[PDB]
Amino acid sequence: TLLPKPPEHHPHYAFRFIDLFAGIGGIRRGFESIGGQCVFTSEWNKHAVRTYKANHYCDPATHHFNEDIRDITLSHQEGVSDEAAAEHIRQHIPEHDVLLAGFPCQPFSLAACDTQGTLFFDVVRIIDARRPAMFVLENVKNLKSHDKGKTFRIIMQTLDELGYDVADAEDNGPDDPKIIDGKHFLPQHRERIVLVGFRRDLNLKADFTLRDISECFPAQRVTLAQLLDPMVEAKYILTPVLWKYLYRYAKKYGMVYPNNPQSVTRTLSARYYKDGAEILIDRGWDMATGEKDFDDPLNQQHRPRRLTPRECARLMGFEAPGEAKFRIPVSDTQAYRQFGNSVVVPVFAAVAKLLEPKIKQAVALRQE
Repeated sequence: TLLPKPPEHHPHYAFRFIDLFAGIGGIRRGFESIGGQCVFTSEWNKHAVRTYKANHYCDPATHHFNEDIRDITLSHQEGVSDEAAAEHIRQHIPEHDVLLAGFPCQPFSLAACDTQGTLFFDVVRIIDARRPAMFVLENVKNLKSHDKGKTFRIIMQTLDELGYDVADAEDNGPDDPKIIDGKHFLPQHRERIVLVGFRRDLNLKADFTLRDISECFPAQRVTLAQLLDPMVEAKYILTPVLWKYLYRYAKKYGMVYPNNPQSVTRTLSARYYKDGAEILIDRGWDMATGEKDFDDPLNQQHRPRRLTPRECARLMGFEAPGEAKFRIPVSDTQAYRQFGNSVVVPVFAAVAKLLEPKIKQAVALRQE
């Protein structure tokens, strides 16, 4: 069928990992690519879960799903001590070598109790309960400046107190290696912060730094044009009414010209579903004629278009140039939301590459 298929090295895997707030599998794809086995996944969005399952091999004998992480950590339940919560977590989440989480950005309004009331607390409770050798957390580019630096400070203190060393923890200047831009791999602007932790007692970090991420860049970055399909359906062209709205608005959208091989799109946002405004593909519009007379019949044959879901899946790294392997079982609007909420896959394939030898050390340590 169209059911996802196991990798070549199945049923023998190099390491085990879990996948928290997984969305549609972005971080997971990097780690699979070095032989990892996902043994647990957590994601609240049902449409996202649908896409995830159509695209990743999930054997119910060695893997399971959770929707609401609190049902496992019991963080919304009083009278449950830390140790009983920990024991309950271990019933649902198996031992793993690497923990992956894209938690969202929340203030610690209640300020390991400074973090209560946020998903980060659920993440930290799971880390305590299962002591993975390594973790990788993913978050907004401006984590350091959020809520006047309170949020980042608390996050870094809590990670340190768990007994983890975070990669490049002491470099928080304007050059922070923790901030990684997807634009070095794919033609889209997209900075995110990446927190890679190593359990201190394994003494694994050694000389690891994210500065080395540059060694993973492609010699030649694929251009935007190469990510585009030849014929696109008519529905992706903007309606007369929306184009004029957007165009007037900009006089008191981000256009991309694909014939310019250097062009880099704006971030594909969660907002993208609304109109496509941030990334419009030019189709021969003549700016002089539009300013001369906006409804000109020939010029009106050349309104810009939206990206298609297939083109979003390429721009995030879920799908190769010229290919159509990524199954999109949701409406266009649902696909735009999910792509605008993911991480850029090759960013995390690269982080996984820099980790692969460490993870091997870690597996070998515990196999003793």
